Order: sequence, then C-alpha cells, then structure tokens
Amino acid sequence: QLNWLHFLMNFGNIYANDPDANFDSIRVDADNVDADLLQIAGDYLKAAKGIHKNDKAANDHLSILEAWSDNDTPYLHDDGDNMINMDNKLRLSLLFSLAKPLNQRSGMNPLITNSLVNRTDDNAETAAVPSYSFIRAHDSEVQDLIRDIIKAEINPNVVGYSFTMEEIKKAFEIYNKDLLATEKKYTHYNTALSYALLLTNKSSVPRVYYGDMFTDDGQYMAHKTINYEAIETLLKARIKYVSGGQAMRNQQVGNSEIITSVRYGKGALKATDTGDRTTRTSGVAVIEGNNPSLRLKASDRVVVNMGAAHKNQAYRPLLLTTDNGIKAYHSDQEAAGLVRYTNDRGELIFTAADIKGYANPQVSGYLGVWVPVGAAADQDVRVAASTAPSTDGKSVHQNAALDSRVMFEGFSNFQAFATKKEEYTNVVIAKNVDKFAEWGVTDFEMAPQYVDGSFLDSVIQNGYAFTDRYDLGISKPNKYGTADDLVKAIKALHSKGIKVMADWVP
Ligand SMILES: [Mg+2]
Repeated sequence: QLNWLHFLMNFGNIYANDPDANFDSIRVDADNVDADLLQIAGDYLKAAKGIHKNDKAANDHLSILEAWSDNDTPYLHDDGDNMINMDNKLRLSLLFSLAKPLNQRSGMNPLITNSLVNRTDDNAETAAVPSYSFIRAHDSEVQDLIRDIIKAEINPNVVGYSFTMEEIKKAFEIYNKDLLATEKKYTHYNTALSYALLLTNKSSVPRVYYGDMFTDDGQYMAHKTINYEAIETLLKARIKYVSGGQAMRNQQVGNSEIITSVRYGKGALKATDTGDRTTRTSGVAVIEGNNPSLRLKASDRVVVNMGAAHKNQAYRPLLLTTDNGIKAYHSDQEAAGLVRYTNDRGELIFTAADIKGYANPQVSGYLGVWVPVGAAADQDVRVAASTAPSTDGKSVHQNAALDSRVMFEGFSNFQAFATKKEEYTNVVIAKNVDKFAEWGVTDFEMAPQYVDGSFLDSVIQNGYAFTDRYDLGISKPNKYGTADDLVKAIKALHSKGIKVMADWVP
C-alpha cells in the first residue's frame, strides 16, 4: 500500500506536527517483489523528493530494495536507478572466500571479480550501476545458527523455529562462546577482513550491521564485540583516507595466495594521476590472506603499487594481525615504530617478515592495512553531492559523493527487551548520535516501529493487521520505546545530518 508509504514519509507531520520528525528514505522490504511496485515507489520519490533532478536530492532520500536477491537489479537500473539493490555476488564472495570454515572456503579471486563491479581496475568517475554491499544483516544467518545450536547441543527434536525462551537463552550462551573461539563450529571467520574490503571498496555504499559491532542478544549498544575496535578504526579511516580509483591484485605466494586492495587517494582515479596535496596524504592499502597456514618463501615479495601521488613516501599501519587478534593504530605517532616506505615507483614491498598466516578469534589468514603518514587530524576526503541537473535519465549515481556514504543497519532481531526507560533502543540512539557521526554513518536503517519476542520477519509481518502498521509505539511502547522516543531519535539523527530509513513492507 502506497498510502501507508505516504503515512510513513509524513509521520512527523501527522503525529508530531514536525517535518523534522519525518523519515527521509525507504527500505522496500519484500518475499517477492512485483516490478510494478518498484516503479510506483520510484515514482513517489521523484514526485515528492525530486530525486531525478540532481544527486543532492537523490542522496538526501537514498532508498534500497531488500529482496534477498540480485534479480531485480536490471529492472531497477532500466527504470532509472530510483533505488539501489544489494550486491549479492559480493556478499557471497565475502561469505565463501573469508567467513566459511576451511573445508568449504573458496580461493580469494571472487572477492575481486564476483561482484556487480570487477575491482581489478576501477577507475570510473561514475560506476555503471549503483549498489549497497554488506556481509551480515538482521536475518542473514543468526536464526538459522540458533536453530542449528539447539538441534545439535540442547534439543535434537525441535520443529522449525518453535523454541522455548530457555532454549534461545542456552543457544546464545553457545553462540557467544563460539564468537570468541579460534576454531568456530557455528559463527563466521574473518569479520574484520570482510569489513576491511567492504569499507575500502570503490563503487558501492557499504552497510555496517549493528550485530558486528555489538552482541546480537542483550541490551542496545550494551556489549561491544571483539571486532568493535577494528571496525570503528576502519570507519574513522574511511572518512580520512578512502578516495580515488581502486586496484585489486591476487598473487600466488609461498604455499597459498594473498590479495591487495589499493585506493589511490582523493582526486586520483588512475594509477598515473598525481593529484594534489590531499591525494598525497590519502589512499590506503589492504593486504589479506584467507589461509592460517600461509608461509612466504624467503624469496617471496608482495609489491603493492600505491599510485603516482605516493612516490618516496612514509606509510604506517592502521590494522595489523597479531598472535591473539588485531592491533589498531589510532595515529601516526602510535605507529611510529613501524614506518615503512614506498620506493621511487610508489610501490610498498612486503616480505615473510610482514605477512604470514594466523589463527585467532578474529583472523583465519592475514590482515594488514596501511595509510600514508601526515594526514591532518581533521582530514576528510568525502565529497558533497552535485546540485547540477542529472543528464543520463538516472536518479542515483555511484560517483565519489555516493561512495562517501555509509549505511548502518541499527538493530538486531534478538535484542533483549528493555528493563527500564534508559535501555529503550530509541532513547539510546538519541543519546549516541555523536558516535554514528564519528563513524561516518549517513543513512540509519531503523527496526520496524509498529506494535513481542519474534525473531522471524515472516512471523512479525503475519502477526500484525494492516491497522497495526499505523501504531508506531502510540497505543503502548514498541520494543524500541514510545512514539515520542521515536520522534526524538529521528530529530537527534537529523541534528547530525544523518538520514533515517523507514521499513516499508508492500
Ligand atoms: Mg526483509
């Protein structure tokens, strides 16, 4: 229903008499999506928000399709890029090359080529097709893993997803211990390696999942994951360093392989571009392996071309793999003891002294990330959207301005129920908006707000009549707080210029 969409996009106007309390954008939350409905949703955004006119209008109302497939990408593209779809091939490359157990783990080449964008050499001012990229989401796998854990370790007779509260309790004890284990029976390997690629890739809007920075269970933002520090470090570095063209390479070395991923720096689309002073102190190198047994030969070298702005230059680590986890460096001074140089050609050179396989709770393989020395404390290589008219018939354009955005899926289906007002998700969001701004979050994907411990979207969406979808914590609190708490959260995100995405189930 399009009149329910109209209500959601005017919730601030209708409930609060306050346009600053309106949602900015739409998550089209499908089973199957009819192409006709995608066209009508696009028509709403063009008529109401003028997204066809220029990138500033489009990027202030950036809307997505969630249909668990790539299938609608051609139709969305042909209909004028009025919303962006997921890059499902890249998600599957991250899952199989990095996250899977060793006996199912793919070679690393798909991380480069098995995507909407072949990132071997991505030098485009504007990518052909816009997208968002992610590794996990609220319904990507946890419900399945909790079922697997209960079936294997607690109750082998369980039918479907019909669990007792005590079964889910016990299953999360096992799940949470597995997150902290080197040898993982259930949970994903190499989360930080997946985020290092997601947050340095060109030509996609990355979406960070709440449950990769905080525990999937327990109170909102109460318990940081072991990967919180690595992911926060990458998010802050993305603002400061991540710009320009991309090169990805895949080298056989010793008994295994590595990939390299380079961004040339702001104002350098090609490896030959020299750019300006800001190009010199931006860009990044990511080095990854997915094999804990990786050992380089004494003669093995990994030569990493940083681009023509980076000849004869000091580099320092951002993230390095250690025996026990990942060390983060928060300044040039903190990394002073590990400075290395590019040569006359702008190449970093790594050896067995730098790269080997590790097995720890965060890494199954290898991660190293390097940034140029000398960035100002306030350096920000993001760019604002153009107000010049769009001239190709498309609304959303995957250019440097869209690449500057970060989406945050700001909920877990398995969050604990608040025991006091201070624990309500929407109260906590309002209190912590400075943190989302620090991370470069531009688009905040909120939980469904209408009026329950269900963790299956199927059960939730079946459990509420069409009138229930107008009750956004109004008749009684939703799981996330009162309607007034929702209004305050939307206004708080707007106070930092962060856009807020409504969950629209057609
Ligand atoms: Mg969905």
